Amino acid sequence: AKSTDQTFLDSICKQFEKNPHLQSYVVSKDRSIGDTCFRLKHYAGDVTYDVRGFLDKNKDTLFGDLISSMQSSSDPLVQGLFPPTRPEDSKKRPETAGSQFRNAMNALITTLLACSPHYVRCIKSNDNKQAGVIDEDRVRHQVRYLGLLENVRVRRAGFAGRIEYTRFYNRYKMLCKKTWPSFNGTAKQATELILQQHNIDKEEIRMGKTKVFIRNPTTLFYFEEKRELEMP
Amino acid sequence: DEDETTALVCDNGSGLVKAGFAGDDAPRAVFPSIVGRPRHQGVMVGMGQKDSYVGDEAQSKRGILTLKYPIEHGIITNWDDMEKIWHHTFYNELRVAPEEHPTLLTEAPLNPKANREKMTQIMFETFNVPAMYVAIQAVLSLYASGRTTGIVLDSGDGVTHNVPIYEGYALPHAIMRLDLAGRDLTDYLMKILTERGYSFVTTAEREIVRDIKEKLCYVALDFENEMATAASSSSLEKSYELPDGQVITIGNERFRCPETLFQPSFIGMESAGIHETTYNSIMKCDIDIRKDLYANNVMSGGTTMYPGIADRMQKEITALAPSTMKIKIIAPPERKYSVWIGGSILASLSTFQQMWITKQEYDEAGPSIVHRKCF
Amino acid sequence: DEDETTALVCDNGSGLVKAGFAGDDAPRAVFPSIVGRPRHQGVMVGMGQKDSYVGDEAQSKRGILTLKYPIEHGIITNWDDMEKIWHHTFYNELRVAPEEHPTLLTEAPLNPKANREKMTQIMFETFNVPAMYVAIQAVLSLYASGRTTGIVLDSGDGVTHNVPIYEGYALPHAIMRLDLAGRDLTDYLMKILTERGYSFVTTAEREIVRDIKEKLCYVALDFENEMATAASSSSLEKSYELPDGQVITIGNERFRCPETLFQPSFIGMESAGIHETTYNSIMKCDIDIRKDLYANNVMSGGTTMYPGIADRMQKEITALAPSTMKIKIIAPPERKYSVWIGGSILASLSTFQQMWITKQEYDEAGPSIVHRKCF
Ligand SMILES: Nc1ncnc2c1ncn2[C@@H]1O[C@H](COP(=O)(O)OP(=O)(O)O)[C@@H](O)[C@H]1O
Ligand SMILES: Nc1ncnc2c1ncn2[C@@H]1O[C@H](COP(=O)(O)OP(=O)(O)O)[C@@H](O)[C@H]1O
Ligand SMILES: [Ca+2]
Ligand SMILES: [Ca+2]
Repeated sequence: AKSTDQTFLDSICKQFEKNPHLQSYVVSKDRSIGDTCFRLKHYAGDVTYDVRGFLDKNKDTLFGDLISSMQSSSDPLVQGLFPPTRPEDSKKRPETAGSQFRNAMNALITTLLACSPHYVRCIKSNDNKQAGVIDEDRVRHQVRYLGLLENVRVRRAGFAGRIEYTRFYNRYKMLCKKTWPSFNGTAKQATELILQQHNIDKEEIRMGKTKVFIRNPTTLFYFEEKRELEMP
Repeated sequence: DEDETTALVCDNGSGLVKAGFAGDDAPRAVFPSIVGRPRHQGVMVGMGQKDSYVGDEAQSKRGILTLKYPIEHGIITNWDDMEKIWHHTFYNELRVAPEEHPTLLTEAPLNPKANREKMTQIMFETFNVPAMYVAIQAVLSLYASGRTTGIVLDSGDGVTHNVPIYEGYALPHAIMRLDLAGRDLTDYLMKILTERGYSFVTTAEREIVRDIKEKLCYVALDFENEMATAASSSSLEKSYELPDGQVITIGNERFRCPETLFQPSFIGMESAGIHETTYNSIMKCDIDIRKDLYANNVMSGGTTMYPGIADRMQKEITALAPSTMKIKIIAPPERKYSVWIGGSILASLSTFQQMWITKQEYDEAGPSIVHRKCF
Repeated sequence: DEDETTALVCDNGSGLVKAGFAGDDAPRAVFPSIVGRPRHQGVMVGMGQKDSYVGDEAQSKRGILTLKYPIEHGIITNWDDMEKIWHHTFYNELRVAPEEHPTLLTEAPLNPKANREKMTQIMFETFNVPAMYVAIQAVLSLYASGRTTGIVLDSGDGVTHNVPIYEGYALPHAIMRLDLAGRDLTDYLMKILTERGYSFVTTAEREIVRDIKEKLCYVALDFENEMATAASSSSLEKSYELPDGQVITIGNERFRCPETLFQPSFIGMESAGIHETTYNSIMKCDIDIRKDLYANNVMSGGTTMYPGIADRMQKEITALAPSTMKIKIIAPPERKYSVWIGGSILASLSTFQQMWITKQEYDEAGPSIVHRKCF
């Protein structure tokens, strides 16, 4: 209780300042950090927080020694403030904050690892409600701290030109032979049967989930063109 | 409860067994740490007596019971009976298996070394406890009241302990232990009661002495001025109808016994008063560290609940203590559960991990694991 | 601040760490050059003690601290603790990065050669200082008071130095060093205090001796005439209520200890008084250069603040010194910060460029760069 927010800061430095993603003005020599502030890394940048508040801002817990006297009244307003005891959220009522916050965040996770979810992202254009104006510095930043283009390369693997098998198959059908309903089944042996009849190195292409992997850009311009000087 | 897993809080003394569920602010099922058999041979057939009569069931019917207390401040007269006290705690009231949730017990400062290893034997080897610690009485309450810089004197019925803890524990001695509390006041009454045609003879009814004590008995501000007041039968005698039926007009009996607190010379002990021992602990620390100690004094325990307990201290202290700065004593209006409120603190801390004893830790360092890591 | 760039002033001793911002006339955040740990083991958990307790935070609470001073006049008992003294200076109070602004430190005259290279190692290699110099204590104050032709005797708690600087430094020796100031007077009191039922035992409270000293203690004009005056309890004893609460009627205690200053024979040292050593330095210079030295005498330092310090000098000097011309001693009513006022001077000079050490200069002449260019 007596420990203030200032003292709490020192309790972090000693315990860490070695585990990645945490710095301060003491260890990291950076004037940007105040004598009453600290550094903390997130995704792709740096954020220095203040200490004002914290205490009364966090705990906020409320015990049943202040509620009992009030819910003992007889008025649809007074007792009304406290609906028919426990609206599907109780189990155990008196718990010193900390844990109480964990519940709001744990109840969120427990119901995510047992369902089939769907994802949707959004990007705000500008700070003027304009449907045709770009704020260079602001836009590029929005695309970066979300880590979307890294989710593009890494997910696949990490290179240049990439195409889906499921979509590569039903697209490049009328090019090579033995790629007809009389196919074998595998997406590897079939492709080998395709690229071997037209003299193409096999290591240049590799098979995984649903993405073709040919390193370096030049090969793309090499493939596309080759499909033009011998078949309009 | 879809929150965490394995957690609980407990605390025992020479009065009540304070305990509750996981992550609680106040206890839930406190009960007297008693236990006896049958001096009446319990209708031998209207059950094979056994169960000494511990818990509410025991406190309810005292007559049949020969209340023989196990742990008198420090010394444990017998450990064999302790077996079926904790068997009543975790399983009946707490309704939880000790082979799951940790346990936070209290430590009577300066307790025999042989006792710690004996206790651990009862938990780890029998009740299988993979995590537990036995914190030191006073230091706990310090973090509850919201004090970091004060002197604590936590004591109720167990043993008096002057713990100057405001910036460090386990260092110079500056601590004292005195077997003069609770049961000492409970046994002394029957003696002086003899002069008033009253005598709570056996131990069973002796326990009641404490019950009535904590509802009227007060401390005299000055025995001299209240000696002449005795003539005025108004502030002294008060009709107290004994539940059964035998009025006891306690008056001068109220402020005569408590006087022993400040004057241990009434029971053949050279032990100095609680305000002298306070000096003994302060004079050891540095010279430039007293002005802040007097500013705030942590007086805790159920013993600091009687009328005229804090005001008297401010009269005797100032005399043999520096007289320049202001002196204030912080005695929480409910300073008995100060240890439990502090217990709830350490019970929710994770740093506490570097204190308790893990199942394997015991087997890796033998039985001395306790006094090898702890202190 | 849209003026210049990279500038600061500093000064340390055996009392306070005088420092400020860029281009200042007076210091801004002075603090005691102390540092200790915990003889109390700081509630080990109510923080992993560490931080020895340096700075205002240390001076505030002395009790928990075992104030073990690092730099006793010349000798540095340990350099490892110095690491976290300057880490508190530039970063906490000064609020500036040492990897930007220069630094002007002071040099204890005739300091071990091995020390200079060690210090530079802490700045250049660790704290990265591309420009700094360590000027020589006394010479600084000379240009502040507005004197070009005088003899300086600058000393406070560190070491006594007779620096005859009125037309040249670093030349014949004519200088002396005496480890008899400040802490010497701070440790000697507890000894003689024993005869008056007082004893500031440990080092923590020893620091307070200095606090009370600089508010009452004075020097006797003539011990003989003031010996009979002792009977007259009026000019001697004076009620001083110790902040905590313990009156100390200092009287003969005031002018007994300071007598050691002029009489180093009370602590087993053949070192002659500060007025004899003055002769030793004057007799070395030419014969036709004394008449102007006596005209003006620069007495600086916090040691020259006590009552009866300048008038006594004019009594002893005239005796074993030429008696024809007039003799006047210039003792600036506030002659303690004389070094800092002079520090502000050299801090704003550009000629100073041909003195300090540039980042590259260290790597081009190895670690001996200091004693290769400076002197
Ligand atoms: N308000 C009160 N007034 C007087 N005695 C009280 C009060 N509250 C509790 N007590 C008594 O204090 C004792 C328990 O104090 P405690 O400090 O917990 O003891 P211990 O730690 O020795 O077990 C019991 O004898 C109880 O009856
Ligand atoms: N007015 C004063 N009267 C007496 N002592 C003083 C006065 N002002 C400063 N001092 C003392 O002088 C000492 C600092 O003097 P200083 O010359 O700066 O020492 P150093 O150079 O050895 O660090 C401190 O002990 C301080 O308390
Ligand atoms: Ca106890
Ligand atoms: Ca100095």
